[PDB]
Amino acid sequence: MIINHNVSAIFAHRTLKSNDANLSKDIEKLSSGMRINKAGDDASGLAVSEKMRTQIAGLRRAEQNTEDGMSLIQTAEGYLQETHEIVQRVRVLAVQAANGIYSEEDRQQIQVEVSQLVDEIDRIASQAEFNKMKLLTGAFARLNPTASMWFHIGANMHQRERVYIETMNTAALGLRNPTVLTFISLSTAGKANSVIGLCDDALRVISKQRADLGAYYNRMEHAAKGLMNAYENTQASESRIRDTDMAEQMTSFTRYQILTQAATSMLAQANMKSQSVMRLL
Amino acid sequence: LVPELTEDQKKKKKEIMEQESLWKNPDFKGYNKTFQELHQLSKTFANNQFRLALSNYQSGVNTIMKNRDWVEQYRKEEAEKKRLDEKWYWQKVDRKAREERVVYREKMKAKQDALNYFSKAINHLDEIKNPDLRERPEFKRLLSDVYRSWIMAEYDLQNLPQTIPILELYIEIDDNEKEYPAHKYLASAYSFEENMIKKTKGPDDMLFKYRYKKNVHLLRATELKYGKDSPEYKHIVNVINRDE
Repeated sequence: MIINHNVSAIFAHRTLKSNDANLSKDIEKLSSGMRINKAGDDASGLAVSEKMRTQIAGLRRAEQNTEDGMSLIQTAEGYLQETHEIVQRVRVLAVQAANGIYSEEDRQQIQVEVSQLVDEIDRIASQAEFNKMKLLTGAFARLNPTASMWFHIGANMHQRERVYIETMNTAALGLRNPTVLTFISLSTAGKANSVIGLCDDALRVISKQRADLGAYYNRMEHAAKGLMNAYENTQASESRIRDTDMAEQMTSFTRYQILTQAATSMLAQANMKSQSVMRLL
Repeated sequence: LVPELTEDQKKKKKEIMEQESLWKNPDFKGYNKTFQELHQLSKTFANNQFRLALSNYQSGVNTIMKNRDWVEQYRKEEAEKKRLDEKWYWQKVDRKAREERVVYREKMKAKQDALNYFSKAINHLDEIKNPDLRERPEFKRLLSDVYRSWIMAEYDLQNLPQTIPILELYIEIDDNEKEYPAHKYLASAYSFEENMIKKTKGPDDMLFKYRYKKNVHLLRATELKYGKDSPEYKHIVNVINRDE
């Protein structure tokens, strides 16, 4: 027999090395819970998985943007609620003032409240705000804007929608001359009669603006629901590609563990083999 | 407003155009507005503002004239229409009252529109900041016409106190002080202010100043129309002496 080299020992060690490397790879899949931990495992799977991970993180952010957008729209419609009730109060005062049983003093007493209500309309228009941004002054109107309001409701570059909000002060409501800066007066029965029609037009403009904001709000609710649906589907897709099946992977770990033990036992047997011919000397 | 010769000046202007050609940039916007705002003293800006004010003034004058023509036509058409159910006198009185109401409402609407146009013209002429160009005869004529139209429309809308500053500005253009209707309007407006102070029990200094202004301008209007040492002037002196 040959004693200078042991070919059987070389084969057993070589098989042991392969089994040990495979055992390490099974540990990495079980310890982290991911099927792919290095680019060498599955390059296209890693590429698609990381793209879906960018999409998944985007879809939550886009959904959070959509909720924040609905907060802004809801905030704007809250302010217009007070404007609507003030014009309704002015409208009912105009009906009373137009009656002929009143004198000049009574109509001036009505105009006293009218001045306060007009000032409150202007104050609401000036001070309505979301995150230090004025909403009812006209900055986001369609005609001659100073700013544009875009809601980014997608996870990609150009997925954004525009929202317009129009001017909601006394001049924009027809209740004040926008060149002379004089406003409605109920101090005369004839002027009180003309205001009844003016209040109706102002109520129409407020009513149209609330319907616009209601439309924007309903649309963002539909998009928010779809964004939640898209996130669920994308995460299911990313999980199937990237996450390892623990039960299946534990079977692989046990197969390689037993293979390492069998090869180790054989290596020991191979090392004692050469000693047999030592009794011939 | 203004129509827009030395060899040195021509050379300077040529070098300025040559400099502007090198730095040609239609997308340039000056972050500092002062240098750009210097354009408000230029001739081109003055001409543009003058033309805008002229357009607004013609719009207002046209509005007034069309209202007058419409009122004449409405009266004629209402007079020439057959009334087969009208047999009592009180029905005719009621019809005349209805026609008067329609005419009055139309007149007030047209006056309000024309006043809007005149106010826009006033604002347009206000932003001409060149004292030299504000001295041109054409500027004075347009300014006097716009001020006069605004004053008459504002008086017709029963906004008497608002006319006082405009009338005071008016009587300082050229020799507009020599026109007696301006002083008549001023006397009426100051009388309104004095009556307002009286009815509200306001400060006595305000009442005295308004009464003095009204008397001065009434006397000036009387002197300008009927002449000094006239029966009208003597009667007006008697009234002023009794009032003060």
